[PDB]
Amino acid sequence: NLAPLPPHVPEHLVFDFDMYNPSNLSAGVQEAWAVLQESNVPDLVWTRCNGGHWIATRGQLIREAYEDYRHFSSECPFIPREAGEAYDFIPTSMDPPEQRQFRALANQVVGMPVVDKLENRIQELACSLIESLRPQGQCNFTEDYAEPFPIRIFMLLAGLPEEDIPHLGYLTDQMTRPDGSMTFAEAKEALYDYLIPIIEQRRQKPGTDAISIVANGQVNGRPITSDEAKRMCGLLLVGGLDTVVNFLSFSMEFLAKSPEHRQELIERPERIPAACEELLRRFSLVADGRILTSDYEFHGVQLKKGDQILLPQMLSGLDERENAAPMHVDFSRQKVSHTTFGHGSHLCPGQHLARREIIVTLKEWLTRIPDFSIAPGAQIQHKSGIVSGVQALPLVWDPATTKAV
Ligand code: HEM
Ligand SMILES: CC1(C)[C@@H]2CC[C@@]1(C)C(=O)C2
Ligand SMILES: [K+]
Ligand SMILES: [K+]
Repeated sequence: NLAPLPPHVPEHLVFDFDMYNPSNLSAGVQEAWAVLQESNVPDLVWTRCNGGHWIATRGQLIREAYEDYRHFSSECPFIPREAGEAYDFIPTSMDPPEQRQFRALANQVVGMPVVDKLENRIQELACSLIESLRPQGQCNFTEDYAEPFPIRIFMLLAGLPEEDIPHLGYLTDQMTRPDGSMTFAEAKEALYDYLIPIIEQRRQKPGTDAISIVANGQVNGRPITSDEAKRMCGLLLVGGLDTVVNFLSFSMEFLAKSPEHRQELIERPERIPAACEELLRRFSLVADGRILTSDYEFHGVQLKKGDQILLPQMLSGLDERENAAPMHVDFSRQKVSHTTFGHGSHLCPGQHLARREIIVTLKEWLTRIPDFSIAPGAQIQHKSGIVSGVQALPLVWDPATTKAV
């Protein structure tokens, strides 16, 4: 459904892209977003979908906008406006200078010290999961590996019972790829409602887990509050449950379709980190945005105070003006340009955990199950949203071609 074009928005710039159901979805979700970068399309368009908002279609604009928090505020970062307005997660709903004291804390609970401490656990789980599936000669990758591998590590990191995963994952899905069953507002409130007693408990009896660290944390050297803690913990939950999960599925689908790429990594495993970066570019999956703080002309376009602008992190790296042949996966790409983990002061702090989980997955899978394919006839469907994803991924393989390692 199309919202009436506001008086200030030039009609020639109208491109009715729907970020939650793009027209060319069947071609692939990155492919469907890439329609915004065909030859006839401007750098900055207005869609009347989802309440009406701007979309920057090119990496140069996306980067510039994320650097300029003065004009492009985090305070309303989701589309539609209702979701953006209800979105009060910490730190991402705050701009500098206010954001900063909270980000230091959030950066602590997922940073490299934490990851290295988890390295053994991550290793064991991946190998455990994969070795289980190996003689079976088949799996649904989304539920057999893509979900349980990162989620179990996160739940472990957070100190939360795995029993809760189906609920918490439903809530997170609705915030990024809504069913229609919940508003972002509703799902956010439910996640907050879950966390409240848990935070009170961790404050009374301080522990070593991510939630204890936040809940007992200090900001600017002063006591974080219960409300502040809730707002920060909920966001970590979203990060921990709905990013790597989805990226893993884009990567494995591709690897399942590309024997030559799998061979590359089988023969020269030392390339796996590079392959990781390139997959992060090619199958980049996040797209949120900002809200105009005041009337502002940006690349010859008059933006009005209150306007929302989608600034798709996904698109920077698929921009042919950043990467030649951007839809080709080249593990030896010399300059792998992307903004997959964001750009500007909100740049992802969990990226180290993401890379670790990615590289470990690539390394343990190809070592044990080097030869696999998509189940015959399966027509893989993607889903689009704040964070895009893969609906289902049935893999098959011959057990006789595997290695117990
Ligand atoms: C492939 C995996 C991931 C991708 C592609 C990704 C992407 C992003 C992007 C694009 C942003 C910026 C959002 C904005 O500017 O509005 C962001 C921020 C953030 N991410 Fe990641 N993320 C991933 C994994 C994770 C994980 C595993 C965690 C935590 C366990 C996490 C936690 C966070 C947090 C807390 C922020 C907010 C930082 C701030 O606002 O200062 N992310 N991420
Ligand atoms: C857009 C994000 C990936 C980033 C971390 C989780 C997420 C959904 C947010 O709300 C901020
Ligand atoms: K107009
Ligand atoms: K808000």
